[PDB]
Amino acid sequence: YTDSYYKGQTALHIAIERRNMTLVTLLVENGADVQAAANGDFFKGFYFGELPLSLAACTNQLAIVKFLLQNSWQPADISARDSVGNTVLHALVEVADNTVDNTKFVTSMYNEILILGAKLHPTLKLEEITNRKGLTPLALAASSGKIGVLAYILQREIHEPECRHLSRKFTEWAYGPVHSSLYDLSCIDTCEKNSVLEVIAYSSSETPNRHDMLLVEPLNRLLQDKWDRFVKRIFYFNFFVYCLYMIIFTAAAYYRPVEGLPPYKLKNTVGDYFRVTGEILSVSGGVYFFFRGIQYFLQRRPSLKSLFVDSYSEILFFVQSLFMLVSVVLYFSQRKEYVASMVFSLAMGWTNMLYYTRGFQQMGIYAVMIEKMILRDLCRFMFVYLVFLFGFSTAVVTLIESYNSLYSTCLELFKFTIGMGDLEFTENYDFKAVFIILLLAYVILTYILLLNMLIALMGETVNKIAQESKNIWKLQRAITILDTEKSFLKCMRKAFRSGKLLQVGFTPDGKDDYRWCFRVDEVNWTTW
Amino acid sequence: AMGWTNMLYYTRGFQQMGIYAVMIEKMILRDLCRFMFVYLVFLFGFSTAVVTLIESYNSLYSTCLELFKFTIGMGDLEFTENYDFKAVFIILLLAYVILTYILLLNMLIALMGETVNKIAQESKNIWKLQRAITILDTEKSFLKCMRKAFRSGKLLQVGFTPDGKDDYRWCFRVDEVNWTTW
Amino acid sequence: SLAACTNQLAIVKFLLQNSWQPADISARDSVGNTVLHALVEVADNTVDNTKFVTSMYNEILILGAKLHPTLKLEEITNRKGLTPLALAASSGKIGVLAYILQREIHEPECRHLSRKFTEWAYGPVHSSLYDLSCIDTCEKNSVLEVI
Amino acid sequence: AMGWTNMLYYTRGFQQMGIYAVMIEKMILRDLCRFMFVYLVFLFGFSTAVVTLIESYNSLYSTCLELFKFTIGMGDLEFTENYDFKAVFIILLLAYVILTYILLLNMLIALMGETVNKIAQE
Ligand SMILES: NN1C(=O)C(=O)N=NC1=S
Ligand SMILES: NN1C(=O)C(=O)N=NC1=S
Ligand SMILES: NN1C(=O)C(=O)N=NC1=S
Repeated sequence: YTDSYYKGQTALHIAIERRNMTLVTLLVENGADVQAAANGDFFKGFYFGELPLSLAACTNQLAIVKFLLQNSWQPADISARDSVGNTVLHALVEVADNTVDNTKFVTSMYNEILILGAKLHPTLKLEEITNRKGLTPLALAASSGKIGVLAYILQREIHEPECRHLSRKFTEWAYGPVHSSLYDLSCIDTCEKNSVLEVIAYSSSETPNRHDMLLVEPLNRLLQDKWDRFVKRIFYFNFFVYCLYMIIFTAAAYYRPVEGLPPYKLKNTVGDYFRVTGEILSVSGGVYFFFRGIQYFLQRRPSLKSLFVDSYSEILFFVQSLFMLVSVVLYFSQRKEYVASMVFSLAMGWTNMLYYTRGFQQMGIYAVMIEKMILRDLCRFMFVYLVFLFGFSTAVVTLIESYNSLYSTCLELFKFTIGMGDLEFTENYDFKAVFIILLLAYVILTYILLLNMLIALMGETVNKIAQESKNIWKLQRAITILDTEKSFLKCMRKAFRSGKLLQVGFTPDGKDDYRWCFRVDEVNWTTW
Repeated sequence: AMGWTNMLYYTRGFQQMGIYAVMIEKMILRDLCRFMFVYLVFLFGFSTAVVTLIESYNSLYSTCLELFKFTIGMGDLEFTENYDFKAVFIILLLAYVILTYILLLNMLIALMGETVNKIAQESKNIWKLQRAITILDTEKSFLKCMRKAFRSGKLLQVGFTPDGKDDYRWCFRVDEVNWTTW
Repeated sequence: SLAACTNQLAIVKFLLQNSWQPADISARDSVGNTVLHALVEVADNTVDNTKFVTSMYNEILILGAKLHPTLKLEEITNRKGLTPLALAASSGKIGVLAYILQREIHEPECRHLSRKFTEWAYGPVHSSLYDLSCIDTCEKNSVLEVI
Repeated sequence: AMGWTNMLYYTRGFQQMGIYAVMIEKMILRDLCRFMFVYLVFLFGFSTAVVTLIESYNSLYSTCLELFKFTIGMGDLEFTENYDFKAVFIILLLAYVILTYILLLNMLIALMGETVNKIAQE
């Protein structure tokens, strides 16, 4: 019994796996070691925690955990950490897969484990234990997308004495049908190591339900309050600054001189001075955006795949900055091709003006719809339409013989999609029937069918991504809020939440429980 | 040209593009066919009317082309002056435009929207069927002298047949997780 | 077959193992469709009909194994050379196909008629062995080829 | 002209025409407004780009009109020859056409379909 497929597993593990309770006691009373962690590669098969206690807990055998934790024979270490370091709570967070029954099971098992740990060790905060990756169970749930466990923890309410301090949702004055809940923000806004909001907003883009998690009551209200308190003013100021900068860029570029020698001497004139000032401002903004892109690439450390997956705004801004920098280089390199670069950072730049629509609910949802449509439907349609257009342009140009060039024929065929095809644009075909048949078939296939098909696909898509688009907009707002909070450039400390409140003031040690609670009112009209 | 269109046949292997191709097939089969029937009816009727009324554009082919150019949004609306009855020709062109361009094309759009709204899972199933056909064609004809078409190795299902012999079958292994009571 | 397809399982039970005159479960008519082929044909994918045909096929298979443990009844081919699973595939009997491809019987002396066999299932994770006998390549006509 | 538009105000008395007018109001309020915002963004950006690249069409107004003519399906696609960089101007016009005409207009259509599908009783 030395192979890795069933390595480490002992008689106690087999007894726990068989749902047998008397046999487990018979084994334990003999002297069985409950700390013989199973380090087999089969138990990273399925990975339950690599300990008999975690194995019992994750299989819904609460009785076995109850016996092991407080057995009179050999103590069971609730805080035991395996090779990966994931303790019992981390194992429960990992095993859960958001299923309703599994969600209820993990919620109940986590609650019972926490209660028992407090009972044995009232002075120990079990949930604060960190694995080898430095992620707390709440943080681990946030990273892995365990929405059910996240919702339970953020709404963990326990009324029993000696177990209240483990909760986060604490009731307040509730004389009548209106009650205010204090949601604990401990490590939900800033844990100083890694907060829930940071993990959710700065995820790796592969989390199954990164969008939905922010719908959790406390998190959604916290982010909305942050937006409505101070972030709104700063974001609108940034929007205005961007508009001013881009109008400056448009004025400077539009009034560029037509003369040669791209490096133009600064003639003594007020208008020329204004143009030079505008160019300097535009280049400074481009350098700032380039440095912003570099900073975001270095800090967030994208996985080399999230760049094109969930970070388009930063990518577009960085590419516009690259275009500006290449334009400046060509301007100082005696190359008149700088226009070809400059003009690309102008038009594209105005498109990025859609990035400042994240702050407005309707316009942000519109931008999210634009993103999704371009990603899926516009991409598929462009694939198929390019196939058809290249095929029929090649056919026509082979049949045609000034329009014998492939480029001209492709342009003429594309003009049919914008409803401008001549249908008789040439007379060199020499086979009128064949050319006419080709053009007619192309028109019916692409203009009549493919475009209307794109319309229908987009209608069906918007009919099925409404709430998804709203969730993505809220996620974008969360990302912007966190970026402003971490980087603000105004020397302000208004990122703090509702003042510290005396939750209970009677900790298990008798000390005072002070936590950065957040207050949410609500009204209940039934029986109260 | 037709050849490049068949390049859509190699989209069966990609789920999204295969489903798009299946939607294209279904739309062309049903909605594009019905629309072409009705639109050809209308276009032939109104082209015959105009060409009877017109008299270089007195040919049926030229009038049909000019009327079809309205569907691609290029109809002149005054492409001739030989009609000799401006009111009648104008009424004919207006009626054709409202019947076909405004109504029939938007109708094709609405029909296609309703169709895509009701053949999503059907399109996915047809894509999977096409993938199955391609898989079987490759398996039977491979042109590479390979024997990797076999499935998960023979497994001793029980080993105790009613005759007491060994039951060896080419079983295939599928894992799953049950979180209720187990 | 007439009794089996009309949901009169008691009549089949009596006829198959009557003490008076043996009833040939493998009997083939002019078309050659045996009892299982008849059950596959009669079914029309209806929920109640699907349950009826599933139960009747399971009982017929169990009784045939009981009488003739050494005989694979399902392997009998009609005049067209289509097995009951193959016949269901050809005729589009989705319910019967799903039942056969998931026919799981835990009872001893009747396990070898199944196709879905459980494997190591110590906890909440279990792996099923789906039999691919004549599902990928039967050498005569496989389910995938027919579909 | 505006006056004749107010002739829609006397459609309140007819159930079908009144509901049509209400749909017109809601669509103009929400979907037409959002689409105009985004389309003006795109059109101003690409008109500024083209007019910076172009040099009789060097005026901003003429370039904006020529680009807007693509939305009514009348864009020339070769309306000038002063760009001096055919590749860049062609890329700009193509990108604008795909972004606005193909996508944004069809997007407005889809948004309006979804909106009418949800404001019938309203
Ligand atoms: N394009 N072309 C010619 O140039 C010709 O001379 N004869 N046939 C054809 S199709
Ligand atoms: N087309 N046509 C003529 O050519 C004419 O001479 N008088 N009336 C008509 S409509
Ligand atoms: N517009 N323009 C000019 O007028 C010129 O002379 N050289 N390049 C460009 S882009």
